[PDB]
Amino acid sequence: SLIRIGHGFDVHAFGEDRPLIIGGVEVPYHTGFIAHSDGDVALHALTDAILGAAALGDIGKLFPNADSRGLLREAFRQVQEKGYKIGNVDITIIAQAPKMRPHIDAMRAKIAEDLQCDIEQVNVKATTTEKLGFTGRQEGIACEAVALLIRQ
Amino acid sequence: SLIRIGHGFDVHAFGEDRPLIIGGVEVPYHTGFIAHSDGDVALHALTDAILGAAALGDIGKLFPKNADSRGLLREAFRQVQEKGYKIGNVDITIIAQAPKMRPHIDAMRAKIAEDLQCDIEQVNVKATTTEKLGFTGRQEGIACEAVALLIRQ
Amino acid sequence: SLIRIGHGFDVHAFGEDRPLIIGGVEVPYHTGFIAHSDGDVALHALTDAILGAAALGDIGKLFPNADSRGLLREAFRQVQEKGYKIGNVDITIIAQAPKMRPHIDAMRAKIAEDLQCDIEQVNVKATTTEKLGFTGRQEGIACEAVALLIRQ
Repeated sequence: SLIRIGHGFDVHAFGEDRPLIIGGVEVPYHTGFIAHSDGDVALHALTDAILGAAALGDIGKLFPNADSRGLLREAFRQVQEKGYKIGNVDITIIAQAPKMRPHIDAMRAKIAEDLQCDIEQVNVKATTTEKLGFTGRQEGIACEAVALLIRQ
Repeated sequence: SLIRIGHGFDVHAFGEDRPLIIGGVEVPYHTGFIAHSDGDVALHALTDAILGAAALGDIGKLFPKNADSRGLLREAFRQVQEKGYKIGNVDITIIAQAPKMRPHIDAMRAKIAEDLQCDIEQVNVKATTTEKLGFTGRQEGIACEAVALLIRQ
Repeated sequence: SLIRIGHGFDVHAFGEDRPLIIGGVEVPYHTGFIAHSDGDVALHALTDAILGAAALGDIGKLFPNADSRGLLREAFRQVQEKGYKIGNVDITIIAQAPKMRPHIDAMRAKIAEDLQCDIEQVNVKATTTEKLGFTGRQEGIACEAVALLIRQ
């Protein structure tokens, strides 16, 4: 095949840290889900979609790790090894947040830079669940992504 | 490109409008989320998928009215064609805790086919449920997901 | 059309059975959502995406059923009739579960069998919502699917 389709969905649950004094020593205390990444839901979903289209599994098969751009580049390199380049990708951030549009083009530029394609092959959008569900109650954010790969 | 893929997702939270008498004056009172559209979740998601495939952003850039979602849809298509694209095909998945909609599906398909100037055979619409789970399952609103494939005409 | 795109989304709410004695008679008692299938969200989502790409509606139009592979093969038969073959498929299982990777390849093989394609054209990945939402609270599981059909 010379054309592949892929999809990704990722969630980041909010969590917080606070200092505690126990036994005369200060220890950090984490509340909520324990993160093993910067929580970049947009890049994680995109990574899964690109790996997915090439049938390379998912983010959980890259480094058998925190910075998502590093994972994203690793996924693109693996898709290159198989002979693919980016046709185009589309990202949909699902978050109960207002202004993120001012940063949208900055996100596109970096993604384009990491996928070695033009910024015009990258689309990013943000929408809300209108106060509904876990994103609506602001317990976390999610993201959905689709990717089209083309044979080089 | 010669072929582009796009994705859209949208949610409509239920709200209610009731008349009230305050200060001797009749006034409208809105309960729930304040909509700024007709709440057409299927057309909103579809509109975002087509703009997304062409890298035109999202529905929130079509008109810097919104009461009618078919207008926004046509406007998105107008812009997509301006970049040289026509519809390859689209598939829409309505997510709602509801039953009978099939009688209405084909009618939806025709309207969409018309606004995208394509054949109905290029437009698919389906409805599924979350089996009573989540916000759609608890009947607090509805959602919709959509994917689109654009081609150079 | 030479290329077709499709999307699928399915959810399976948990339900358990309980034997009871009523009127001196043993009768099974069901708790929760009454299932009408094997609850396979992966094959159901996939089925919807394959039919959806060919504009054949959804899985609820196949046999006017306790085995999702039967339904999947039937779905492929109908798309096959319209002159389509599988380009590639990508499945994203959403569940608050861990060890599923050991079973993912086995799933890919079964899917590759019912779609009469190579396993290289089938991708299955699994992710969680980080304890959030209905899947995060373990009330059920969900699945997202996309499919690319090509004129055979």
